[PDB]
Amino acid sequence: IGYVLGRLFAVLEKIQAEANPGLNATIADRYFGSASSTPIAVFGTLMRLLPHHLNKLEFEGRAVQLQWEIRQILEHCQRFPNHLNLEQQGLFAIGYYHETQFLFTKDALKNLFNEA
Amino acid sequence: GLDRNRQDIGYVLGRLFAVLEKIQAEANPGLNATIADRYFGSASSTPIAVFGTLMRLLPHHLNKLEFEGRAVQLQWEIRQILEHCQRFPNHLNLEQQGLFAIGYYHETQFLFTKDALKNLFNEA
Amino acid sequence: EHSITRMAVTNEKDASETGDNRTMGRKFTVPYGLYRCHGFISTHFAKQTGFSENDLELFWQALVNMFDHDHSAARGQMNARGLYVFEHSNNLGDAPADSLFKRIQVVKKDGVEVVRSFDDYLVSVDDKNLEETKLLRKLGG
RNA sequence: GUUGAAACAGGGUCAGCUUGCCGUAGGUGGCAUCGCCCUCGUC
DNA sequence: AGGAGGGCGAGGGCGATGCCACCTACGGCAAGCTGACCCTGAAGTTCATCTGC
DNA sequence: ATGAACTTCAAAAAAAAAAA
DNA sequence: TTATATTAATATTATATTTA
Repeated sequence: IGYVLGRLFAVLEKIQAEANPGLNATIADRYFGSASSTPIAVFGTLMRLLPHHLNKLEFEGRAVQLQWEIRQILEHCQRFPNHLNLEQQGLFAIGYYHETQFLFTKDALKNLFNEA
Repeated sequence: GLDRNRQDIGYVLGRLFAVLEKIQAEANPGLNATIADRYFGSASSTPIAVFGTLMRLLPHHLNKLEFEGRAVQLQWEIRQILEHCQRFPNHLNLEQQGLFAIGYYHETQFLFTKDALKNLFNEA
Repeated sequence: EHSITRMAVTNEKDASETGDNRTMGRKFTVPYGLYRCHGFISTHFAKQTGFSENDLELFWQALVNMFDHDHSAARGQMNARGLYVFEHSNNLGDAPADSLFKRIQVVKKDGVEVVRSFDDYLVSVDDKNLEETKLLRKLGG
Protein backbone atom coordinates (compact mmCIF):
# COMPACT_ATOMS: atom_id res chain seq x y z
CA ILE A 1 0.00 0.00 0.00
CA GLY A 2 3.05 2.23 -0.08
CA TYR A 3 4.89 0.75 -3.03
CA VAL A 4 1.87 0.63 -5.30
CA LEU A 5 1.03 4.20 -4.40
CA GLY A 6 4.62 5.09 -5.19
CA ARG A 7 4.02 3.51 -8.57
CA LEU A 8 0.73 5.39 -8.80
CA PHE A 9 2.49 8.65 -8.11
CA ALA A 10 5.13 7.78 -10.67
CA VAL A 11 2.56 7.13 -13.38
CA LEU A 12 0.57 10.18 -12.32
CA GLU A 13 3.59 12.44 -12.58
CA LYS A 14 4.67 10.76 -15.80
CA ILE A 15 1.23 11.43 -17.26
CA GLN A 16 1.45 15.02 -16.11
CA ALA A 17 4.96 15.43 -17.48
CA GLU A 18 3.75 13.64 -20.59
CA ALA A 19 0.75 15.98 -20.79
CA ASN A 20 2.68 19.14 -19.94
CA PRO A 21 6.26 18.57 -21.09
CA GLY A 22 7.52 21.74 -19.48
CA LEU A 23 5.99 21.94 -16.02
CA ASN A 24 7.00 24.30 -13.26
CA ALA A 25 5.07 22.43 -10.55
CA THR A 26 4.77 18.78 -11.41
CA ILE A 27 2.53 16.85 -9.08
CA ALA A 28 5.80 15.76 -7.57
CA ASP A 29 6.83 19.31 -6.67
CA ARG A 30 3.27 20.02 -5.56
CA TYR A 31 1.77 16.85 -4.08
CA PHE A 32 4.69 14.57 -3.26
CA GLY A 33 5.30 15.52 0.34
CA SER A 34 1.81 14.35 1.20
CA ALA A 35 1.31 11.62 -1.37
CA SER A 36 4.39 9.88 0.01
CA SER A 37 3.39 10.15 3.65
CA THR A 38 -0.38 10.78 3.57
CA PRO A 39 -1.99 9.22 0.52
CA ILE A 40 -5.63 9.99 1.23
CA ALA A 41 -4.78 13.66 1.60
CA VAL A 42 -3.50 13.72 -1.95
CA PHE A 43 -4.22 10.70 -4.14
CA GLY A 44 -7.88 11.55 -3.86
CA THR A 45 -6.97 14.79 -5.67
CA LEU A 46 -4.03 13.73 -7.80
CA MET A 47 -6.45 11.46 -9.56
CA ARG A 48 -8.81 14.26 -10.38
CA LEU A 49 -5.88 15.96 -12.06
CA LEU A 50 -5.35 12.63 -13.77
CA PRO A 51 -8.26 12.56 -16.26
CA HIS A 52 -7.27 16.03 -17.41
CA HIS A 53 -3.65 15.00 -17.85
CA LEU A 54 -4.75 11.96 -19.84
CA ASN A 55 -7.00 14.18 -21.92
CA LYS A 56 -4.09 16.47 -22.68
CA LEU A 57 -1.80 13.66 -23.86
CA GLU A 58 -1.25 14.42 -27.54
CA PHE A 59 -1.20 10.71 -28.35
CA GLU A 60 -4.57 9.58 -27.01
CA GLY A 61 -3.28 6.04 -27.32
CA ARG A 62 -0.47 7.00 -24.97
CA ALA A 63 -3.16 8.30 -22.63
CA VAL A 64 -4.87 4.93 -22.86
CA GLN A 65 -1.60 3.13 -22.13
CA LEU A 66 -0.80 5.30 -19.13
CA GLN A 67 -4.34 5.02 -17.82
CA TRP A 68 -4.11 1.26 -18.32
CA GLU A 69 -1.00 1.03 -16.23
CA ILE A 70 -2.43 3.28 -13.58
CA ARG A 71 -5.37 0.88 -13.53
CA GLN A 72 -2.88 -1.94 -13.09
CA ILE A 73 -1.02 -0.04 -10.38
CA LEU A 74 -4.22 0.83 -8.63
CA GLU A 75 -5.57 -2.71 -8.92
CA HIS A 76 -2.99 -3.60 -6.29
CA CYS A 77 -4.43 -0.76 -4.19
CA GLN A 78 -7.61 -1.40 -2.24
CA ARG A 79 -7.59 1.98 -0.50
CA PHE A 80 -5.22 4.87 -0.25
CA PRO A 81 -3.99 4.67 3.35
CA ASN A 82 -4.61 7.55 5.69
CA HIS A 83 -0.93 7.65 6.59
CA LEU A 84 1.98 5.73 5.12
CA ASN A 85 4.24 4.10 7.69
CA LEU A 86 7.92 4.97 7.56
CA GLU A 87 8.30 1.49 6.09
CA GLN A 88 6.14 2.38 3.09
CA GLN A 89 7.16 5.97 2.43
CA GLY A 90 10.43 4.29 1.59
CA LEU A 91 8.39 1.96 -0.58
CA PHE A 92 6.57 4.92 -2.05
CA ALA A 93 9.91 6.44 -2.98
CA ILE A 94 11.15 3.10 -4.25
CA GLY A 95 7.82 2.46 -5.92
CA TYR A 96 7.91 5.92 -7.44
CA TYR A 97 11.38 5.46 -8.85
CA HIS A 98 10.68 1.90 -9.99
CA GLU A 99 7.59 2.93 -11.89
CA THR A 100 9.08 6.13 -13.24
CA GLN A 101 12.08 4.28 -14.66
CA PHE A 102 9.64 1.70 -15.93
CA LEU A 103 7.80 4.45 -17.76
CA PHE A 104 11.04 5.90 -19.04
CA THR A 105 12.08 2.46 -20.21
CA LYS A 106 12.38 1.97 -23.95
CA ASP A 107 9.04 0.30 -24.70
CA ALA A 108 8.03 -1.01 -21.28
CA LEU A 109 4.60 0.56 -20.98
CA LYS A 110 3.80 0.00 -24.64
CA ASN A 111 4.79 -3.64 -24.19
CA LEU A 112 3.08 -4.31 -20.86
CA PHE A 113 -0.05 -2.67 -22.24
CA ASN A 114 0.15 -4.81 -25.38
CA GLU A 115 0.27 -8.04 -23.37
CA ALA A 116 -3.20 -7.34 -22.01
CA GLY B 1 -8.41 -6.10 -8.04
CA LEU B 2 -12.06 -5.11 -7.77
CA ASP B 3 -14.17 -5.63 -4.65
CA ARG B 4 -17.56 -5.77 -6.35
CA ASN B 5 -19.21 -5.97 -2.92
CA ARG B 6 -17.13 -3.35 -1.15
CA GLN B 7 -20.07 -1.16 -0.08
CA ASP B 8 -17.60 1.71 0.46
CA ILE B 9 -19.67 4.52 -1.01
CA GLY B 10 -16.59 6.15 -2.45
CA TYR B 11 -15.54 2.86 -4.02
CA VAL B 12 -18.98 2.06 -5.38
CA LEU B 13 -19.24 5.56 -6.82
CA GLY B 14 -15.83 5.21 -8.38
CA ARG B 15 -16.97 1.95 -9.92
CA LEU B 16 -20.16 3.64 -11.05
CA PHE B 17 -18.25 6.48 -12.65
CA ALA B 18 -15.91 4.01 -14.30
CA VAL B 19 -18.81 2.22 -15.93
CA LEU B 20 -20.45 5.55 -16.74
CA GLU B 21 -17.37 6.65 -18.64
CA LYS B 22 -17.03 3.19 -20.14
CA ILE B 23 -20.49 3.64 -21.62
CA GLN B 24 -19.73 7.18 -22.73
CA ALA B 25 -16.49 5.98 -24.32
CA GLU B 26 -18.30 3.11 -25.95
CA ALA B 27 -21.22 5.34 -26.95
CA ASN B 28 -18.89 7.49 -29.03
CA PRO B 29 -15.29 6.30 -28.64
CA GLY B 30 -14.09 9.39 -30.45
CA LEU B 31 -14.80 11.79 -27.62
CA ASN B 32 -12.97 14.98 -26.78
CA ALA B 33 -14.09 15.29 -23.15
CA THR B 34 -15.28 12.09 -21.54
CA ILE B 35 -17.02 12.40 -18.21
CA ALA B 36 -13.64 11.73 -16.67
CA ASP B 37 -12.43 14.84 -18.47
CA ARG B 38 -15.42 16.99 -17.44
CA TYR B 39 -17.16 15.41 -14.41
CA PHE B 40 -14.57 13.33 -12.52
CA GLY B 41 -13.29 16.26 -10.49
CA SER B 42 -16.56 16.51 -8.60
CA ALA B 43 -17.80 12.96 -9.10
CA SER B 44 -14.83 12.10 -6.93
CA SER B 45 -15.66 14.83 -4.45
CA THR B 46 -19.28 15.98 -4.87
CA PRO B 47 -21.15 12.95 -6.18
CA ILE B 48 -24.52 14.63 -5.80
CA ALA B 49 -23.39 17.40 -8.15
CA VAL B 50 -22.69 15.27 -11.21
CA PHE B 51 -24.02 11.77 -10.53
CA GLY B 52 -27.51 13.13 -10.92
CA THR B 53 -26.55 14.61 -14.28
CA LEU B 54 -24.37 11.61 -15.10
CA MET B 55 -27.58 9.63 -15.21
CA ARG B 56 -29.64 12.12 -17.07
CA LEU B 57 -26.74 11.50 -19.41
CA LEU B 58 -26.51 7.73 -19.05
CA PRO B 59 -29.59 6.37 -20.89
CA HIS B 60 -28.58 8.41 -23.89
CA HIS B 61 -25.16 6.78 -23.94
CA LEU B 62 -26.84 3.40 -23.57
CA ASN B 63 -28.84 4.33 -26.65
CA LYS B 64 -25.78 5.49 -28.51
CA LEU B 65 -24.06 2.17 -27.78
CA GLU B 66 -23.77 0.48 -31.16
CA PHE B 67 -24.13 -3.06 -29.79
CA GLU B 68 -27.56 -2.93 -28.21
CA GLY B 69 -26.77 -5.87 -25.95
CA ARG B 70 -23.59 -4.18 -24.77
CA ALA B 71 -25.89 -1.51 -23.38
CA VAL B 72 -27.59 -4.17 -21.28
CA GLN B 73 -24.15 -5.46 -20.29
CA LEU B 74 -23.07 -2.09 -18.93
CA GLN B 75 -26.42 -1.03 -17.49
CA TRP B 76 -26.52 -4.29 -15.56
CA GLU B 77 -23.26 -3.53 -13.83
CA ILE B 78 -24.42 0.02 -13.21
CA ARG B 79 -27.27 -1.57 -11.29
CA GLN B 80 -24.85 -3.99 -9.64
CA ILE B 81 -22.85 -0.98 -8.48
CA LEU B 82 -25.88 1.04 -7.44
CA GLU B 83 -27.21 -1.70 -5.19
CA HIS B 84 -24.23 -0.68 -3.06
CA CYS B 85 -25.10 3.01 -3.35
CA GLN B 86 -28.02 3.76 -1.07
CA ARG B 87 -27.49 7.45 -1.87
CA PHE B 88 -25.07 9.61 -3.75
CA PRO B 89 -23.25 11.18 -0.80
CA ASN B 90 -23.33 14.94 -0.64
CA HIS B 91 -19.56 15.22 -0.27
CA LEU B 92 -17.39 12.13 -0.54
CA ASN B 93 -15.48 11.47 2.66
CA LEU B 94 -11.72 11.76 2.34
CA GLU B 95 -11.28 8.01 2.67
CA GLN B 96 -14.11 7.84 0.18
CA GLN B 97 -12.44 10.62 -1.78
CA GLY B 98 -9.55 8.31 -2.54
CA LEU B 99 -11.69 5.21 -2.82
CA PHE B 100 -13.57 6.91 -5.65
CA ALA B 101 -10.40 7.02 -7.72
CA ILE B 102 -9.78 3.47 -6.57
CA GLY B 103 -13.22 2.54 -7.84
CA TYR B 104 -12.83 4.34 -11.11
CA TYR B 105 -9.68 2.46 -11.91
CA HIS B 106 -10.71 -0.87 -10.39
CA GLU B 107 -13.96 -0.94 -12.34
CA THR B 108 -12.23 0.47 -15.39
CA GLN B 109 -9.87 -2.48 -15.21
CA PHE B 110 -12.82 -4.81 -14.72
CA LEU B 111 -14.40 -3.37 -17.85
CA PHE B 112 -11.22 -3.51 -19.91
CA THR B 113 -10.40 -7.01 -18.78
CA LYS B 114 -11.60 -8.92 -21.80
CA ASP B 115 -14.44 -11.21 -20.81
CA ALA B 116 -15.12 -10.00 -17.27
CA LEU B 117 -18.30 -7.99 -17.70
CA LYS B 118 -19.74 -10.25 -20.39
CA ASN B 119 -18.93 -13.24 -18.21
CA LEU B 120 -20.01 -11.81 -14.87
CA PHE B 121 -23.27 -10.65 -16.43
CA ASN B 122 -23.97 -14.18 -17.62
CA GLU B 123 -23.84 -15.40 -14.00
CA ALA B 124 -26.84 -13.18 -13.28
CA GLU C 1 4.82 15.90 8.63
CA HIS C 2 3.35 19.25 7.69
CA SER C 3 5.27 21.24 5.12
CA ILE C 4 5.04 24.68 6.64
CA THR C 5 6.29 27.72 4.77
CA ARG C 6 8.32 30.67 5.93
CA MET C 7 7.80 33.97 4.13
CA ALA C 8 11.29 35.14 5.08
CA VAL C 9 14.56 33.54 4.05
CA THR C 10 17.08 33.05 6.81
CA ASN C 11 20.46 33.57 5.16
CA GLU C 12 21.51 35.03 1.84
CA LYS C 13 20.57 31.73 0.28
CA ASP C 14 21.70 30.19 -2.97
CA ALA C 15 18.02 30.86 -3.68
CA SER C 16 17.10 33.97 -1.71
CA GLU C 17 16.36 35.31 -5.12
CA THR C 18 14.40 38.13 -6.76
CA GLY C 19 10.73 37.60 -6.13
CA ASP C 20 10.17 36.08 -2.71
CA ASN C 21 12.42 34.90 0.09
CA ARG C 22 11.07 31.60 1.35
CA THR C 23 12.39 28.75 3.51
CA MET C 24 9.49 26.31 3.51
CA GLY C 25 10.57 23.66 5.97
CA ARG C 26 8.76 21.01 7.98
CA LYS C 27 6.67 21.01 11.14
CA PHE C 28 6.12 17.37 11.96
CA THR C 29 3.23 16.77 14.32
CA VAL C 30 1.67 13.77 15.99
CA PRO C 31 -2.09 14.08 15.43
CA TYR C 32 -2.42 12.26 18.73
CA GLY C 33 -0.18 9.99 20.71
CA LEU C 34 -0.79 8.54 24.16
CA TYR C 35 2.75 7.97 25.33
CA ARG C 36 3.27 5.56 28.20
CA CYS C 37 6.40 6.30 30.17
CA HIS C 38 7.36 3.80 32.81
CA GLY C 39 9.39 5.14 35.69
CA PHE C 40 11.39 3.68 38.52
CA ILE C 41 12.21 5.62 41.66
CA SER C 42 14.64 3.32 43.40
CA THR C 43 15.26 3.77 47.10
CA HIS C 44 18.82 2.53 46.80
CA PHE C 45 19.90 5.44 44.62
CA ALA C 46 17.64 7.74 46.57
CA LYS C 47 20.08 6.97 49.38
CA GLN C 48 23.23 8.03 47.58
CA THR C 49 21.70 11.14 46.02
CA GLY C 50 19.60 12.15 49.00
CA PHE C 51 16.47 12.13 46.86
CA SER C 52 14.00 13.26 49.48
CA GLU C 53 10.31 12.54 49.78
CA ASN C 54 10.08 16.27 49.13
CA ASP C 55 12.27 15.86 46.05
CA LEU C 56 9.84 13.10 45.07
CA GLU C 57 6.66 15.13 45.47
CA LEU C 58 8.40 17.74 43.36
CA PHE C 59 8.90 15.06 40.72
CA TRP C 60 5.26 14.00 40.97
CA GLN C 61 4.16 17.59 40.49
CA ALA C 62 6.66 17.83 37.65
CA LEU C 63 5.28 14.81 35.83
CA VAL C 64 1.68 15.91 36.33
CA ASN C 65 2.27 19.50 35.25
CA MET C 66 5.37 19.53 33.06
CA PHE C 67 3.60 19.60 29.71
CA ASP C 68 1.23 22.34 30.75
CA HIS C 69 4.41 24.41 31.06
CA ASP C 70 6.81 23.05 28.42
CA HIS C 71 5.04 24.13 25.25
CA SER C 72 6.37 24.98 21.84
CA ALA C 73 5.54 25.42 18.21
CA ALA C 74 7.23 22.07 17.67
CA ARG C 75 5.23 20.02 20.17
CA GLY C 76 2.06 22.05 20.36
CA GLN C 77 -0.18 20.57 23.00
CA MET C 78 0.99 17.81 25.30
CA ASN C 79 -0.75 16.81 28.50
CA ALA C 80 -0.05 14.50 31.39
CA ARG C 81 -2.93 12.04 31.14
CA GLY C 82 -2.23 10.05 34.26
CA LEU C 83 0.45 9.14 36.77
CA TYR C 84 -0.21 5.85 38.55
CA VAL C 85 2.50 5.40 41.17
CA PHE C 86 3.12 2.02 42.79
CA GLU C 87 4.72 2.71 46.16
CA HIS C 88 6.14 -0.52 47.57
CA SER C 89 6.32 -1.16 51.29
CA ASN C 90 9.97 -2.12 51.12
CA ASN C 91 12.98 -0.39 49.66
CA LEU C 92 13.05 -3.66 47.72
CA GLY C 93 10.19 -4.39 45.36
CA ASP C 94 6.93 -5.73 46.74
CA ALA C 95 6.10 -7.01 43.25
CA PRO C 96 7.90 -7.17 39.92
CA ALA C 97 7.65 -3.79 38.25
CA ASP C 98 6.12 -5.04 35.02
CA SER C 99 3.50 -6.97 36.97
CA LEU C 100 2.51 -3.50 38.13
CA PHE C 101 2.78 -1.85 34.75
CA LYS C 102 0.66 -4.33 32.84
CA ARG C 103 -1.59 -3.65 35.81
CA ILE C 104 -2.25 -0.23 34.29
CA GLN C 105 -3.45 -1.33 30.87
CA VAL C 106 -4.21 1.41 28.36
CA VAL C 107 -6.10 0.31 25.28
CA LYS C 108 -7.55 2.32 22.45
CA LYS C 109 -11.27 2.70 22.96
CA ASP C 110 -13.59 -0.13 21.91
CA GLY C 111 -13.82 0.71 18.23
CA VAL C 112 -11.62 3.69 17.40
CA GLU C 113 -9.49 2.77 14.40
CA VAL C 114 -7.27 5.83 14.82
CA VAL C 115 -6.97 7.70 18.09
CA ARG C 116 -7.64 11.43 18.19
CA SER C 117 -7.61 12.12 21.92
CA PHE C 118 -7.45 10.57 25.36
CA ASP C 119 -11.20 10.17 24.89
CA ASP C 120 -10.26 7.51 22.34
CA TYR C 121 -8.20 5.65 24.94
CA LEU C 122 -9.29 3.73 28.01
CA VAL C 123 -6.87 3.58 30.93
CA SER C 124 -8.04 0.71 33.11
CA VAL C 125 -6.06 0.25 36.30
CA ASP C 126 -6.11 -2.98 38.30
CA ASP C 127 -6.01 -2.03 41.97
CA LYS C 128 -7.54 -5.35 42.98
CA ASN C 129 -4.56 -7.44 44.10
CA LEU C 130 -1.73 -4.96 44.70
CA GLU C 131 -3.05 -4.53 48.25
CA GLU C 132 -0.56 -7.27 49.12
CA THR C 133 1.17 -4.42 50.85
CA LYS C 134 1.56 -2.00 47.92
CA LEU C 135 -0.08 1.37 47.26
CA LEU C 136 -1.38 2.46 43.86
CA ARG C 137 -1.67 6.21 44.23
CA LYS C 138 -3.26 7.67 41.10
CA LEU C 139 -1.95 11.17 40.53
CA GLY C 140 -3.22 12.06 37.06
CA GLY C 141 -5.76 9.39 36.21
C1' G D 1 38.56 -32.40 41.36
C1' U D 2 45.34 -29.49 39.16
C1' U D 3 44.31 -26.23 34.61
C1' G D 4 41.07 -18.72 32.43
C1' A D 5 39.13 -18.02 36.27
C1' A D 6 36.80 -12.20 37.86
C1' A D 7 35.03 -8.74 34.43
C1' C D 8 28.83 -3.03 32.87
C1' A D 9 28.36 0.06 28.77
C1' G D 10 28.28 2.04 32.24
C1' G D 11 26.22 6.91 34.77
C1' G D 12 22.84 10.68 31.41
C1' U D 13 21.82 14.27 27.84
C1' C D 14 14.07 17.96 25.10
C1' A D 15 16.34 18.33 19.00
C1' G D 16 15.11 21.50 20.04
C1' C D 17 13.87 26.95 19.11
C1' U D 18 9.97 28.49 14.71
C1' U D 19 8.54 29.19 9.93
C1' G D 20 1.56 31.99 5.45
C1' C D 21 1.34 27.63 0.94
C1' C D 22 1.17 30.83 -0.72
C1' G D 23 -0.54 35.40 -3.47
C1' U D 24 -5.20 34.24 -7.90
C1' A D 25 -7.33 32.68 -11.81
C1' G D 26 -14.53 33.19 -16.37
C1' G D 27 -15.92 27.36 -17.27
C1' U D 28 -16.31 29.12 -20.41
C1' G D 29 -18.03 30.93 -25.28
C1' G D 30 -23.21 28.48 -27.62
C1' C D 31 -26.18 25.03 -29.37
C1' A D 32 -34.26 24.49 -32.07
C1' U D 33 -36.24 18.88 -29.52
C1' C D 34 -36.59 18.68 -33.11
C1' G D 35 -38.93 17.90 -38.06
C1' C D 36 -44.79 15.05 -37.90
C1' C D 37 -48.31 11.74 -36.78
C1' C D 38 -57.03 10.95 -38.58
C1' U D 39 -58.59 8.46 -32.67
C1' C D 40 -59.74 6.22 -35.27
C1' G D 41 -62.98 2.53 -38.32
C1' U D 42 -68.82 1.80 -36.14
C1' C D 43 -72.77 0.13 -33.09
C1' DA E 1 -88.55 -5.16 -15.75
C1' DG E 2 -83.93 -6.07 -18.75
C1' DG E 3 -81.46 -3.91 -21.27
C1' DA E 4 -75.97 -3.13 -22.99
C1' DG E 5 -71.72 0.50 -20.62
C1' DG E 6 -66.46 -1.05 -25.22
C1' DG E 7 -64.40 -3.73 -28.76
C1' DC E 8 -59.13 -2.59 -30.62
C1' DG E 9 -54.79 -0.98 -31.18
C1' DA E 10 -51.77 1.69 -31.63
C1' DG E 11 -48.93 4.80 -27.02
C1' DG E 12 -42.86 6.25 -30.52
C1' DG E 13 -40.15 6.84 -34.69
C1' DC E 14 -34.77 9.13 -34.85
C1' DG E 15 -30.80 11.19 -34.22
C1' DA E 16 -28.17 13.89 -31.16
C1' DT E 17 -26.42 13.80 -24.48
C1' DG E 18 -21.51 17.05 -27.09
C1' DC E 19 -17.69 20.24 -29.25
C1' DC E 20 -13.03 22.89 -27.56
C1' DA E 21 -9.12 24.22 -24.71
C1' DC E 22 -7.28 24.60 -20.06
C1' DC E 23 -6.14 21.26 -14.97
C1' DT E 24 -1.74 25.20 -14.15
C1' DA E 25 1.63 29.38 -12.94
C1' DC E 26 5.96 30.49 -9.28
C1' DG E 27 9.34 29.84 -5.50
C1' DG E 28 10.84 28.17 -1.27
C1' DC E 29 11.62 22.09 1.68
C1' DA E 30 15.45 25.16 4.77
C1' DA E 31 18.29 27.90 8.83
C1' DG E 32 21.89 26.50 12.86
C1' DC E 33 23.78 24.61 16.50
C1' DT E 34 25.53 19.95 18.17
C1' DG E 35 27.33 14.49 16.32
C1' DA E 36 29.31 14.50 22.22
C1' DC E 37 31.34 14.57 27.07
C1' DC E 38 34.45 11.43 31.12
C1' DC E 39 37.38 7.24 31.77
C1' DT E 40 39.45 2.73 30.56
C1' DG E 41 46.79 2.20 28.75
C1' DA E 42 51.51 -0.11 28.64
C1' DA E 43 55.03 -0.21 31.80
C1' DG E 44 57.18 0.82 35.28
C1' DT E 45 57.99 2.35 39.92
C1' DT E 46 56.46 3.93 44.25
C1' DC E 47 54.33 3.44 48.32
C1' DA E 48 51.60 1.74 51.67
C1' DT E 49 50.98 -2.12 53.62
C1' DC E 50 52.23 -7.44 55.58
C1' DT E 51 54.54 -11.16 56.88
C1' DG E 52 57.90 -12.92 58.92
C1' DC E 53 61.94 -12.24 61.64
C1' DA F 1 55.89 -7.58 50.44
C1' DT F 2 52.07 -7.07 47.41
C1' DG F 3 48.85 -4.18 44.86
C1' DA F 4 46.80 0.07 44.31
C1' DA F 5 48.30 4.63 43.01
C1' DC F 6 50.88 6.93 40.18
C1' DT F 7 54.25 8.21 36.62
C1' DT F 8 56.12 8.16 33.13
C1' DC F 9 55.91 6.78 28.58
C1' DA F 10 53.98 9.14 23.05
C1' DA F 11 52.75 13.41 20.85
C1' DA F 12 47.57 10.16 15.61
C1' DA F 13 45.00 9.86 11.96
C1' DA F 14 42.37 11.67 7.43
C1' DA F 15 39.10 9.86 1.50
C1' DA F 16 35.86 9.56 -2.18
C1' DA F 17 33.41 8.42 -9.13
C1' DA F 18 33.26 11.04 -14.98
C1' DA F 19 33.07 9.19 -20.47
C1' DA F 20 35.72 7.69 -24.37
C1' DT G 1 18.38 11.47 -18.67
C1' DT G 2 14.99 8.49 -20.39
C1' DA G 3 9.60 8.37 -23.07
C1' DT G 4 5.96 9.88 -26.18
C1' DA G 5 0.42 6.42 -29.34
C1' DT G 6 -6.47 2.99 -27.90
C1' DT G 7 -7.64 -2.25 -23.50
C1' DA G 8 -12.94 -3.25 -23.84
C1' DA G 9 -17.19 -3.55 -26.51
C1' DT G 10 -23.57 -8.25 -28.54
C1' DA G 11 -30.12 -8.55 -23.88
C1' DT G 12 -30.69 -8.78 -17.23
C1' DT G 13 -36.37 -9.66 -16.71
C1' DA G 14 -41.20 -11.11 -18.13
C1' DT G 15 -48.05 -14.74 -16.25
C1' DA G 16 -54.13 -11.52 -11.96
C1' DT G 17 -54.16 -8.04 -5.61
C1' DT G 18 -59.19 -6.57 -4.64
C1' DT G 19 -64.17 -7.63 -4.78
C1' DA G 20 -70.77 -9.00 1.42
